[PDB]
Amino acid sequence: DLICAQKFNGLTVLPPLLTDEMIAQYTSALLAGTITSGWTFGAGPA
Amino acid sequence: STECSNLLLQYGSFCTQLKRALTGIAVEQDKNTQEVFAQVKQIYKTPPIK
Amino acid sequence: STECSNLLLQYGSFCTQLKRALTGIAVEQDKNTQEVFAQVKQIYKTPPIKYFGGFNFSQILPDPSKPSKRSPIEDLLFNKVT
Amino acid sequence: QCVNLITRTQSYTNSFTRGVYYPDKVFRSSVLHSTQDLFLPFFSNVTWFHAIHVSRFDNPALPFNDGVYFASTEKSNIIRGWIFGTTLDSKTQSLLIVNNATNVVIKVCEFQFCNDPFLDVMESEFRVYSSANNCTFEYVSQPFLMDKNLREFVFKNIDGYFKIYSKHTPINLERDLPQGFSALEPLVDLPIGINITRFQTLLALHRSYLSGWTAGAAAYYVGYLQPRTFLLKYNENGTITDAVDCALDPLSETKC
Amino acid sequence: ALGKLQDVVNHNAQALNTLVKQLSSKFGAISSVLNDILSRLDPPEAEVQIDRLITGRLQSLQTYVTQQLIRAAEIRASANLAATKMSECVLGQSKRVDF
Amino acid sequence: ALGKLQDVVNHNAQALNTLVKQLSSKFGAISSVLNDILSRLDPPEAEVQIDRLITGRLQSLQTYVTQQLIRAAEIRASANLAATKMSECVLGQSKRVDF
Amino acid sequence: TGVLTESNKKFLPFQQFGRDIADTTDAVRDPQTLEILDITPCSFGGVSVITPGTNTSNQVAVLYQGVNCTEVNVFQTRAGCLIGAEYVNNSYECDIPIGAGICASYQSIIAYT
Amino acid sequence: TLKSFTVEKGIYQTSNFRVQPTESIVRFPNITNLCPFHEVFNATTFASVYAWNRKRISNCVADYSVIYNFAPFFAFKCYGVSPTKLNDLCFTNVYADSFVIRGNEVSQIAPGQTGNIADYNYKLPDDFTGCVIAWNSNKLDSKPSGNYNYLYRLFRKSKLKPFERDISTEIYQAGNKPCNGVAGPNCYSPLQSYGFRPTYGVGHQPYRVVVLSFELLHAPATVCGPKKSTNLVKNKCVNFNFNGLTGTGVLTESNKKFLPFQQFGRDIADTTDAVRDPQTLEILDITPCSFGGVSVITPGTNTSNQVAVLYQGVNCTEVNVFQTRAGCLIGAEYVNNSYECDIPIGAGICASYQSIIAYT
Ligand SMILES: *[C@@H]1O[C@H](CO)[C@@H](O[C@@H]2O[C@H](CO)[C@@H](O)[C@H](O)[C@H]2NC(C)=O)[C@H](O)[C@H]1NC(C)=O
Ligand SMILES: *[C@@H]1O[C@H](CO)[C@@H](O[C@@H]2O[C@H](CO)[C@@H](O)[C@H](O)[C@H]2NC(C)=O)[C@H](O)[C@H]1NC(C)=O
Ligand SMILES: *[C@@H]1O[C@H](CO)[C@@H](O)[C@H](O)[C@H]1NC(C)=O
Ligand SMILES: *[C@@H]1O[C@H](CO)[C@@H](O)[C@H](O)[C@H]1NC(C)=O
Ligand SMILES: *[C@@H]1O[C@H](CO)[C@@H](O)[C@H](O)[C@H]1NC(C)=O
Ligand SMILES: *[C@@H]1O[C@H](CO)[C@@H](O)[C@H](O)[C@H]1NC(C)=O
Ligand SMILES: *[C@@H]1O[C@H](CO)[C@@H](O)[C@H](O)[C@H]1NC(C)=O
Ligand SMILES: *[C@@H]1O[C@H](CO)[C@@H](O)[C@H](O)[C@H]1NC(C)=O
Ligand SMILES: *[C@@H]1O[C@H](CO)[C@@H](O)[C@H](O)[C@H]1NC(C)=O
Repeated sequence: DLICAQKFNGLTVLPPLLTDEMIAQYTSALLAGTITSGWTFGAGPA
Repeated sequence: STECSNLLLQYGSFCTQLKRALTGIAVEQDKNTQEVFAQVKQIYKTPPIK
Repeated sequence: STECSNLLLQYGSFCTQLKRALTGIAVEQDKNTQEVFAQVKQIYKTPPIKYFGGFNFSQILPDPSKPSKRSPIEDLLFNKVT
Repeated sequence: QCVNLITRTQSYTNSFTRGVYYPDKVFRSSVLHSTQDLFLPFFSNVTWFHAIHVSRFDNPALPFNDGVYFASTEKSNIIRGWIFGTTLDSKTQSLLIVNNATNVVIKVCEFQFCNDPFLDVMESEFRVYSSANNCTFEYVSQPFLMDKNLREFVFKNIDGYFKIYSKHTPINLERDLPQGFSALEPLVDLPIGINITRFQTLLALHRSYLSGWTAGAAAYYVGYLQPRTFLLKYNENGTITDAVDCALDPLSETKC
Repeated sequence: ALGKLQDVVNHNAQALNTLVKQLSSKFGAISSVLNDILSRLDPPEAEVQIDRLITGRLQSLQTYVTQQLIRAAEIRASANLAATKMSECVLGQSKRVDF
Repeated sequence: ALGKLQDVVNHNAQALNTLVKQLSSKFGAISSVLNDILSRLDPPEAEVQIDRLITGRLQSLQTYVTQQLIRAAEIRASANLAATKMSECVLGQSKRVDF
Repeated sequence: TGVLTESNKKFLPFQQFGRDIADTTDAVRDPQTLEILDITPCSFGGVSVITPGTNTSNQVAVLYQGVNCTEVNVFQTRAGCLIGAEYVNNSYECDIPIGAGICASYQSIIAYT
Repeated sequence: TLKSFTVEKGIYQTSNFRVQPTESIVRFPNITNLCPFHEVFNATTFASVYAWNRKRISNCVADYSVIYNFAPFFAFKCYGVSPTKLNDLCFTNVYADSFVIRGNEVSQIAPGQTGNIADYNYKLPDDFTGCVIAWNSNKLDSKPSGNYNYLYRLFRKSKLKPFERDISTEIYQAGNKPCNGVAGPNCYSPLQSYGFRPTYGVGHQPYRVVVLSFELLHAPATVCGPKKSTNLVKNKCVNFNFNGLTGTGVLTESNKKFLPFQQFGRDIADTTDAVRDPQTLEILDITPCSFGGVSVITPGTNTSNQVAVLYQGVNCTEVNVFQTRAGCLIGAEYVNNSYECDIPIGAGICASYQSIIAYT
């Protein structure tokens, strides 16, 4: 009921632009780059 | 309350200031996420045989 | 208005606090510029023959033609910020 | 001598961006000023009236609402003024504005108005009203119907004062309500203090001398003002050259 | 283990909760409800009571926005540090001790 | 391209404009002009009206100083970063990734 | 002012009103008939306008933040109801951020993941 | 300023220099007509509260001092303006509203008041400015058998608007049954007369109420006080009074093409850029007088007691004089020789003690 009470008085929580799935996908991309390519992918081509 | 809004209008651009500040914080949070996580422009994938 | 100032005196050292805070910000800005740019105590100058083994630095070195003594890139930067 | 001579037909057109006036008497130059006032909304429904007299009562009295935008493409001699009031008889006060070639007479009395009032041309007001008693206001000044030419007026009745705004435009080979901006300028503020709920336009008719009056036509546009917030652009010389209606569409709301 | 993120969530929720609690403060007026003031008081005194409520609520909202700005600055500094760690620890090998 | 620097100029000018614009706010008083209040009212009630104007303008000025302090902290952090880049990228070669 | 929905809350016989954690009324007992109603205030939303430059076009889209589409080219997003943009299954870079992974661009105005 | 007897080396902001105005100029309309307050306040008969009399006052110069000089006005209460300052102001929208009410109803002639005559007879707006005058009229508006000439609207369907008069003598329906214009059970006439008798004590005696209504500065003014117009002076810091508008500034010629209706000129921030005068229809551009901050550049009091002053953002011709971009520096001698910065002045200029020198 905390969220509803805050919402009723004009306070709104805007959703984050990047969802949890997309942030997880970014971490997955960083892990794949660091595992298969080492540090090369951060400085140019993987 | 319409009367309250009419009285509130006498105070000027306080409401505009507060909306602008919160909007700046709101865009800043998304910018923070882009800075930390969106550091690669290629979505790399692991090989199937891990 | 003198009457307004007389009534303003009842609120105390709010005016002094605001002036002190703004003064701190004002000196801080000069300190920021000193910290970023004044990191060398010798004003080095480039040799008159600008040959560096094929490397061209005309766009970043100061332009003698301009009265402002700025580089072409710096001149562009100053024009583009208003 | 009240005679019914005018028949009136009506169509509906678009206001476009007509009807902007100077909201106050303050010079503002090269600024964007947002004001909330009684304005004619952009692209609002405006009634086009054609009044024809050929040589029964078919010229009803229009409501006033919160203020009236008036426009005409006719010459200065056909439309000669207006009538404002509630009951339009001797029991309540009424405002009669009559223009002629030399000056304008604005007069608030207890007129017993005719059902189809018109000034007939010397000029006689015996066909406008039958009696005028207990007259409480008179104001004579230079006329605002002078000499293709679009004539725009804004009438407001706010807190005792009848405010009249006017603009003239050299229109040509375009629909009578043209595009672009022509801000109306404050012409007179009259301390009237009467109740106005209905209004009617005055036309001039010529005697025939041969079907007692010469056949004629007059076309005019009537729109109604609404409480609206506008954002006006004041240019280098203080002229309102552009405006956005803050509540017309989301794009203009974003601009506002 | 995950106290830092939980603290961030807790502080944000607590600030919102406090801001809602501020609506139930009279601030030196007869009532904290605008409807009660409108229904029980004529406009001369109603303007004064709503003025007291407006100034108190506006001060509360300004306080909340200021706290949010300071916390946003702190989180921005933490995010800049996190981006620096992502660049220097994940995308490369760092010779900085304890970074 | 030069959006960051222009943004700083934009914020500062806008803040000053807001601070100037707040002078046209009645703040619950009869007028926003002090000369009118003095020319129109007796000192017992003019003192009240001037008090309302003083508290509103003082609150506006404190708000402006607070946001100036927060922006000063943000610009100071950016300047410290710029000094670090000048020391490590210009005056030497850096092995920090993406710095 | 609010909607009065059916309530599953079992009041004790002496209680008349009901309150939230944040001390806001969330329930009420009807005086005429002893029944419990969940007072829920009417829907509100933050109207946001999505537009490209006026130099390019004058078409706009409206996002009602937090509002389901049934309570207001209508698309439902987690951010709210987006009216005036057509969802495209193609994925592009973000041009105008909408939220929850949705971004908008002008090509008409399209919304995409 | 520093609250210490020892001042360390540096530059300190101390005060603000501002050039003071030299003389006060009052500009008022030349037209002088004695204002007819005698007609309104000394009338033998006043109107009833339902049909209250409104008289417009315009195009006159009003001397309110005589209102005080002769005055049976038991109540003289002003809402938006001081009584003694009325002679110093210019007004438009002046209206005198005269009516007769009860002794106890004088509290209801106020903004926001709850009453019978407040709702159905005479309504005041919430933002009303002006003065309410109330005085006992037992000697003139009372008769021993009962003076019933004054009537009030007891019944009406809805409350009135501000400054609206209702004189319609139609019946009111007070019950479920329609009345159809005929009196009878639960059908009463709206207008009832007051039973004014001299035998009653104060509080029920007939009271004559006159409401003076004004508007403040939102239109060109036509009613002014007895203040005399002074001549206009150009290019000097003066404290001017244009139609009740007081300001301190320099009045200069303007090249702004004002429209004929326009008087006031406003800049981007609504600051009054220019003004037009009623007596002479000419546009005077208004510019605030020269001012700036004063900074005291001083070495330590341990070293010396010499000081230099910097007027920030002020050219040297409006106050060892050196002109810098920071402002005008008084007390330091510019030296071509370049040294390190000791006391920062600004724009590349620094000051030091060697006398106090200023250098790049
Ligand atoms: C270094 O670069 C500059 C500019 O990039 C070169 O200057 C150009 O010279 C050519 C031929 O002389 C002209 O057509 C261009 O207009 C010049 N550009 C500018 C911006 O002036 C210069 O030739 C290069 N080489 C050296 C040795 O300075
Ligand atoms: C135009 O209107 C003016 C004003 O009503 C007329 O001038 C008046 O004429 C009457 C004659 O009936 C005189 O008694 C007034 O003294 C005049 N007043 C003014 C201000 O001049 C004028 O006659 C009208 N002209 C026409 C052609 O109708
Ligand atoms: C204008 O009003 C008439 C009737 O009042 C209506 O039939 C017509 O559709 C309206 N015009 C527009 C453009 O909506
Ligand atoms: C209005 O006229 C009628 C008849 O001419 C008269 O009885 C009445 O008193 C008049 N009223 C005013 C206010 O002049
Ligand atoms: C104005 O006149 C109309 C028509 O008789 C009437 O219904 C209305 O109440 C009047 N307005 C006021 C404020 O008296
Ligand atoms: C404004 O006035 C100047 C000077 O009379 C004139 O040259 C110019 O055409 C006018 N209009 C605009 C839009 O600048
Ligand atoms: C009140 O009246 C309603 C309607 O007749 C009825 O249902 C109810 O039982 C009554 N009593 C109480 C205690 O509500
Ligand atoms: C007021 O009227 C009385 C008669 O009632 C008269 O004697 C007196 O001279 C008048 N005074 C003024 C100032 O008109
Ligand atoms: C008096 O003022 C009027 C404007 O109200 C002006 O037209 C007139 O010229 C002035 N008289 C003199 C003698 O200047």
